[PDB]
Amino acid sequence: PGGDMSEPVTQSTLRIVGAFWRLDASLAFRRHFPAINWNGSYSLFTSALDPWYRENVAEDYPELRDAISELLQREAGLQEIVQLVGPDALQDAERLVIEVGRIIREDFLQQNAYHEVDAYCSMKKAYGIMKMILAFYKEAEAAIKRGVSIDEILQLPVLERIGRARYVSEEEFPAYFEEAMKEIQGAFKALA
Amino acid sequence: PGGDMSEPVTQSTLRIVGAFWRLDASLAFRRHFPAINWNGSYSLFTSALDPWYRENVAEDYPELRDAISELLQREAGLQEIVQLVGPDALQDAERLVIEVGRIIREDFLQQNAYHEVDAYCSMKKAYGIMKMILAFYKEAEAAIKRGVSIDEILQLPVLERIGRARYVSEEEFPAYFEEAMKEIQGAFKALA
Amino acid sequence: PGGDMSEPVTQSTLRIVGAFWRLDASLAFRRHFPAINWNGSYSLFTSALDPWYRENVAEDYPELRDAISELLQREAGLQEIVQLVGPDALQDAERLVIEVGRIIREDFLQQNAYHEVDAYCSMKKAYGIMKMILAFYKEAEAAIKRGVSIDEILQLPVLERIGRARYVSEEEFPAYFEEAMKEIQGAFKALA
Amino acid sequence: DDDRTHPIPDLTGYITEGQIQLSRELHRKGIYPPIDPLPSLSRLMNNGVGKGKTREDHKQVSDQLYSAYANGVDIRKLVAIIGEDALTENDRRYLQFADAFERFFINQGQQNRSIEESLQIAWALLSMLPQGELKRISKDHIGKYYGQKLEEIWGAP
Amino acid sequence: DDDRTHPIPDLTGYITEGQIQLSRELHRKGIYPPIDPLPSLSRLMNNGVGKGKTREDHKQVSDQLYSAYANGVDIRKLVAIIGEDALTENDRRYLQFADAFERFFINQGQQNRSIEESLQIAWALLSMLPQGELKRISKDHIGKYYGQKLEEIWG
Amino acid sequence: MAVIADPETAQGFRLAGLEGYGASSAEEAQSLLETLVERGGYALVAVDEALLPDPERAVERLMRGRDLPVLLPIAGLKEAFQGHDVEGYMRELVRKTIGFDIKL
Amino acid sequence: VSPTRMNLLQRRGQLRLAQKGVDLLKKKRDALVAEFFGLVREAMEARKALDQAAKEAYAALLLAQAFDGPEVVAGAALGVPPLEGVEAEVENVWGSKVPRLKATFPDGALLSPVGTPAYTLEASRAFRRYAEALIRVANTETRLKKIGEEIKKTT
Repeated sequence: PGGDMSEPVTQSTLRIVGAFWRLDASLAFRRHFPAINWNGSYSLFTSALDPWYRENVAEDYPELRDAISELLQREAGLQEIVQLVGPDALQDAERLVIEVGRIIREDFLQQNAYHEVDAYCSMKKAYGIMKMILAFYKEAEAAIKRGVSIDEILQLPVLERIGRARYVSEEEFPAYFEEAMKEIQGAFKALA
Repeated sequence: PGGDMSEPVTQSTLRIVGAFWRLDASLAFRRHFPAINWNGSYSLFTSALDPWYRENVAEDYPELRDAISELLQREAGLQEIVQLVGPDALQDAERLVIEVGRIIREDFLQQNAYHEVDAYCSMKKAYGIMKMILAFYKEAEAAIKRGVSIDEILQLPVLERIGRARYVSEEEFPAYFEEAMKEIQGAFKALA
Repeated sequence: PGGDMSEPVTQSTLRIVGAFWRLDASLAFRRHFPAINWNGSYSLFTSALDPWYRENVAEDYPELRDAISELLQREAGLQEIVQLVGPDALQDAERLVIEVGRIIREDFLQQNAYHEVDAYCSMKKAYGIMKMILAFYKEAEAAIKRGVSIDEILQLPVLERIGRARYVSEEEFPAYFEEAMKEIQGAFKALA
Repeated sequence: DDDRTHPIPDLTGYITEGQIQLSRELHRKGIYPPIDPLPSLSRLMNNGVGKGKTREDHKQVSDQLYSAYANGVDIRKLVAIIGEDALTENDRRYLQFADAFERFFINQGQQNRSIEESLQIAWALLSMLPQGELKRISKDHIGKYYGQKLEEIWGAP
Repeated sequence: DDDRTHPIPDLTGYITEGQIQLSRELHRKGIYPPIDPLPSLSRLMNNGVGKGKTREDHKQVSDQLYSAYANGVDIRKLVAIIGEDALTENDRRYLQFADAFERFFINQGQQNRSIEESLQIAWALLSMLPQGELKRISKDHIGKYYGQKLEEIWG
Repeated sequence: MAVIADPETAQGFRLAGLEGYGASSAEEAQSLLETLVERGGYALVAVDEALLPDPERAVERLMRGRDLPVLLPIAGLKEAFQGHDVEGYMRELVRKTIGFDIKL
Repeated sequence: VSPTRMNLLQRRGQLRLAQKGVDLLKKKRDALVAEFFGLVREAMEARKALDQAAKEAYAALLLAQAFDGPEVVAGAALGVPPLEGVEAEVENVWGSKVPRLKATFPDGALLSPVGTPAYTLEASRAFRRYAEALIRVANTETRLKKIGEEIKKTT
């Protein structure tokens, strides 16, 4: 009624359901669709479906999903510093996770239901997109350990090939995914 | 009962009367009478009475009344900030508003029903007091823009002259008004 | 029900009883027992028992009790300022009051009902403990004016003697009291 | 008692499509009709405006006006503490836009404005803000309609 | 409870001609009699005071005391919010007045004061404020009675 | 203006007309600084970097009384011929002021 | 707190006021930080200018000591009278006071106009330029510290 989640109906509903997708209008104001608050949402079918996932999609799927969730969790702790000082004063190690969090939040969690191919997405396409994002993050961190500026990582053309993975058809995905993986591997080989 | 304005009798009366004069306990505790809560009171006869005011008091009386109401509204808006951070954190253009609102509250709105003279006030005396307050506010706003500090304006000896215009009898007020207007004109002109 | 002290049974009882010993859940959470709220409790029999105290315990016992009550009141007054500005910003004459209040709270008011000695306390033992605490406070207040730091006073070994005074049996206490008094005098005479 | 959790305003929200809210502050400041745009809302607006119904630029202009007013009110609240000299360049522009908006768009008196006149005044108000700060409006409408002066209604009370 | 809005005190206040309200906060500080002057009221006060009954300055002194004590009470909250080091001189004067008012005027013990002694103490307390801030008192009474020090009676 | 350091720069400081004293050890520097602050009259005091890194860190019991004297650390003798880490010193300053120690 | 329907609305108004005050304080902190992160850069530049001036003054005095001799250097130090004309002013910054140094650096108040110990004269100029850069460092330092403490208070 008043937007409060202590209502008797919501409290009685929270006690018997196995999933809870809490929408929020704060992400709808900024035109982020779907507007699911990933901090408050939960699901109790996560663990028990993993044998199906590893017997149907891929063996490393739960670990990759947990890695993406941990990347999203890491960015949530740095907002107390971004809301005090602007992003341009943050250390490069933290700036990397801020950029990767923005990339995840605006390329993987975002979905166009009005689009020709983006409205439908199978498990393997999402698995490939997560693989590409994790490869980007790990190679960027390895380059940081070598010693690089953040702007040369952001300069790389693989940002658009990791962004345009949503709009590829399901028939062209198994070639595009391997091409993008080899391209990012070579591009991070061509770095100091 | 108990000062609860959500009582059925009070709510029934609110929907049929044309004017509402709500009294306050907090103002009555500090012996500030008539103790009218300005924020909770209203009148619906203001617009229909304007030709009579123009014909029988002055041609610009509604404008003076509107100016006083807008000043009170500005003071009520600033009261939130002054309750948050205190009075010394405001700029001079807001401290002037606070002091003028206090002058209005303790000079124009206050009235002693047991005093010999203050028990009755005519329309023209109130018009003169409003004109004096507005003239002082305009001159003080002109002085603030000229670099003069707030802390020296309110220590002028003319605030006692304005603050004690209540007790001037009706037979002496036409002289007192013209004596105070020239002093208001000259005090800020002579200032540095 | 729920700790609500405005329920009818509680309010009906307060109109007939002479003493009101109020318990607090906040003190019981941190294992501070007997968990008596010394700000909300009262007793109407205090003034009628003074002739008994003056002839059965000591002739100056009421003055000592009033001094301890005054110290508790001053500590409660300072703890409002402490919790929003920090104890480091306070002067030495206030940090001394804070430390003495903590010593009173943990050495005198606190009593263990399951200890073999602390379960019972005579009147003379309590009077001796009060005398020791007040003597220490007087000496520390005298020595603060010579410029001694609070950290020098807090590291004195005689602070441990007062804290262990309540575990001393009723037989050994009249000698331990004299040793502690002489030790306090010697430690604050040899102090810097 | 200005309570939206009272049962009568609460149940009206479950059946109707949006609301229009009057403001006591705007009324006490002398503005008529005292309609506060921030809590007001219409839930069928997008189905009734647009190409061939009102005009091409209606929706984006409304969004830009909403966002600019929302910025201006908070800047106005900040000025009372930090002063008008500590502001940046665009903040003073936002503050002046808020004052002009309340003086001209809302406070219309007893005028009967057509939708063309309302859109003309709205486009003249947005021209106070620098071009390129109007994110919510596409560049074609800006090229077609930006740049008019508010003196056309300043001299027409 | 400590509730003025309970039905019994509410109806009693609607029927009677004022009330004397006691304060637990004043009682915990050792003040007797712990009478809180702000929520207290006497409706028939104006009939029995003034010239020819007690003294001609009674009502104005009462009103000025009420206003000054209310100002000091309000300044206490500002001190509790922002700290007592950011005050001006006027606020500190009002704070000192409130503390001295509680410690000297209200707290009297078992002694029996005459009306003249009480008015003398009241004028002693008002002399701790600047002469220009006594708005509710007439200038003649200010000229007649201002200036006496508190230590001439309690020192 | 008062300034305490190695005498080799104190000589130039009294050449310029500024009051100068020599220091060689930690206790000597602390005693000299405490006497300088306790003695009144001046507005600015400069202390070294080799012996005492933070001047106001030791006078904390005295600087809370009056605020007119200003303390300031300067470089040493051999350090000025090669410089020091101004970036590190200001990073430490940002840590002590804003509390988060995150700046690049 | 007496439970009534009026007090509920009063509490909810207070809650709205508290949330809006939190937002306003956050905006004020943002403005303070934006000022601080340029003030620190000015402090950096002033500090490195002082470092270069220190380098050149130390080199000049070392060269004067090695060649001209400690006796003449000590005599030139003795001849020059001390300086006292430090002009101090108190200025507000973001609603808080700071001291500032505006030392006179008087011309003609020093001794030894003869330039025969030429390297000694150069060092006498260089250390005065050192003292000129010193207060330029100090006035930025004190303002930086005050703005940092205001940020701490807002947080």
